[PDB]
Amino acid sequence: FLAKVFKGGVIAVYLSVILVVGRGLVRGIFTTSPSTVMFTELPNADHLLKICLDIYLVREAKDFMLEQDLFAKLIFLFRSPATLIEWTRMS
Amino acid sequence: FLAKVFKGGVIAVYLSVILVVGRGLVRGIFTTSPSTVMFTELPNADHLLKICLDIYLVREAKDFMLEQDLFAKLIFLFRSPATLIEWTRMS
Amino acid sequence: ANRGAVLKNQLIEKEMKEQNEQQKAKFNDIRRRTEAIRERYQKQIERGAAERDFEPVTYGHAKRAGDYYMFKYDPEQKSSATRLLNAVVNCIGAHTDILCYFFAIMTQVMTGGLITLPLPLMSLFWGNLSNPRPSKFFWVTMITYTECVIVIKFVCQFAFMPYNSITWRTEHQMDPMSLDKLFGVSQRDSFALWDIVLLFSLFFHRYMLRKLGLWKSGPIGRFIHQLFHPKFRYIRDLYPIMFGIDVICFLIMTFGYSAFGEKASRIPVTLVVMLVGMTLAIIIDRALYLRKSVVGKLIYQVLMIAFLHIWVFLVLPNMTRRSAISNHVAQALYVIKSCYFLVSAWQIRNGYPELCIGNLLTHSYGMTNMIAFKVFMNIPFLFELRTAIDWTWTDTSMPLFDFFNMENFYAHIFNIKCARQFEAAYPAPRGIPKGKLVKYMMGFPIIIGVVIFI
Amino acid sequence: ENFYAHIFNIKCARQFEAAYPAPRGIPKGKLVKYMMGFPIIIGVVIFI
Amino acid sequence: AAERDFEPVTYGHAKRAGDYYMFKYDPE
Repeated sequence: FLAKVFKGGVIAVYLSVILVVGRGLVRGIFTTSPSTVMFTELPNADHLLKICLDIYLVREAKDFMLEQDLFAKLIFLFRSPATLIEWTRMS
Repeated sequence: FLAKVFKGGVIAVYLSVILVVGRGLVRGIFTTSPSTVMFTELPNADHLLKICLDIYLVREAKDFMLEQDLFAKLIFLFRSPATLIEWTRMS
Repeated sequence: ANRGAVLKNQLIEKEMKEQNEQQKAKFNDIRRRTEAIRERYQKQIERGAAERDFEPVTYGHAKRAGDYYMFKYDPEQKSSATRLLNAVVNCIGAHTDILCYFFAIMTQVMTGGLITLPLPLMSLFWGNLSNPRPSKFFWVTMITYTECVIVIKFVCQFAFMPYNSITWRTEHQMDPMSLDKLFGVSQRDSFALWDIVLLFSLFFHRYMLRKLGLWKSGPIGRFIHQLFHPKFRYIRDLYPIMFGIDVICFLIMTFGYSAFGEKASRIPVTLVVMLVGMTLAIIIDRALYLRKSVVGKLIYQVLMIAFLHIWVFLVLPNMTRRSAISNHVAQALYVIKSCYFLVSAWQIRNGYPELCIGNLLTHSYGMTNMIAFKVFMNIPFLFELRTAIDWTWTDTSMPLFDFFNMENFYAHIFNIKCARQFEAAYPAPRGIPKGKLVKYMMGFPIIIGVVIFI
Repeated sequence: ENFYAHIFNIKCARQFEAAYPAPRGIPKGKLVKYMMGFPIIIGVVIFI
Repeated sequence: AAERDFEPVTYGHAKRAGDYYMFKYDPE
């Protein structure tokens, strides 16, 4: 079944798929951008996990008034990096 | 026209295209990275819009000397997050 | 000593009693915890009342009310084999009731027809849903119908029946809806065993209840009232078991496709239509569990079981042109779904728990939880569907995209916490250079895989 | 140009949010949830 | 020495010991 239009054919699609797999799949999951490292390298996530569990609990307890306030608190914590690093300090 | 090489064929490309569409297209517009929320959740963009309109106006008025300074001001505003949140405060 | 069982009743009303106490605690802590944080908030707005600007009125202004002031505080005889034997004996003794139902289901599966069908119908309609220990007449009527069906099968298994002759069997060996096959009685040249097993298990259950001493206006309304309002009830959550069962049901459903067809190379449109029906059933079950609707779940179970029985035992052989006996894939499908029906009926009978959870993937922070969460997130079109069904069938105070953002934030935080816990579990040396063996068996696989892929 | 695009999009979203007020912490109604949830699930199932 | 918290023992605690105190000097 050879000679299936071998005019720069299967080799081109092979190179294209190799390039797209190398650039998109393995590269993205293998290394991290310098913007991400500031979020990934938190030394202690106990406080953030406690806040998220607390907002889940207050949502469950049918107290939607405080859920919005806790979400705003989390948004502000994730916005300002100084407050994030201060809040994430170990012990 | 069946049996068009059904040796793990059409199902493989179908799974691959489903996976690539799910990972790339829908997921990206579906959720947001924690790095992006720092910029998307500005409560008041009036000042930034005014600065950009002013730099457009000064470029139109043939005053390229101040356009570079305004661009530097915008770059510094987008660099430091504390100045950004301070400048973006409501009212 | 037949009296000596009624004393058990007292410990029963003690058992629920103590768990009721836990329920009280499981409430009281919440009624403190919530108000506790409220007090903290009441402190913060009092501390920085001269710094905040603007008053949050709308929800958009509420999301963006964060400021520095609210963060200005510090965050602070005896053998193991004997034990297993005793456990399994106790489990069998306490679960003969469901063992009999399983045996009836199996003897329906491998004696397919309209002669045994009343046994699964009664088992999965009357006794299974009967909250207060189904009465004696229930067992007696399955007894009577059991000897009736076995005697009928034996007398119809004689050789002078017209359908038992060789010529008739040869002429009607490929028709999936023949008279004998429809009635459920045929040659059965191998053996008939599981009917005997079911009958003897049912007699053993009768003997066990006799030893225990429980053998001795609008009846349907009374039954419904007893089912909905039991004087004794427990609090258990079994939704993950149902999810596992119906996911493996989906897996065996989609992996075996030729069994539901027949050339037979073309995949029929019926396959995809039933497949979409199964997906809709999964979504409906999730919605009913999330909304805590007992009546809706009961109606859904009744309609689903009736539809499945009619479908499998009437119309599937019509499409597939194969006998129901020789359709082992459908047999396993029916057995698994019947087990799911048993679990769901148990859940309906014992009611719904008052307190749910966030997800059964974040209660513990270990390697297993990390792997399960990673594989759950990596597969596409799974996180999105669940995160939409949440906020589609639950009450919150945030829009859809905000719910998505909150779920993503929780996922990231849980992943970081679990990674930190794993790192703490396995200590690292004090700046000692990495060993050669770990470097070797973490470096060679990567290079080998890359070269192989290229 | 990219910065102006982002800023204009944020401003227009803020203006749209201000145009349609939101309730004071009231839980979302059932109807908006229904015709914002069913279309997404139906579309996802159809796509799959 | 009066500002730092915790003592780095394992590798994870050493990699994330960054604080402001050691950046309080001119680069030249």
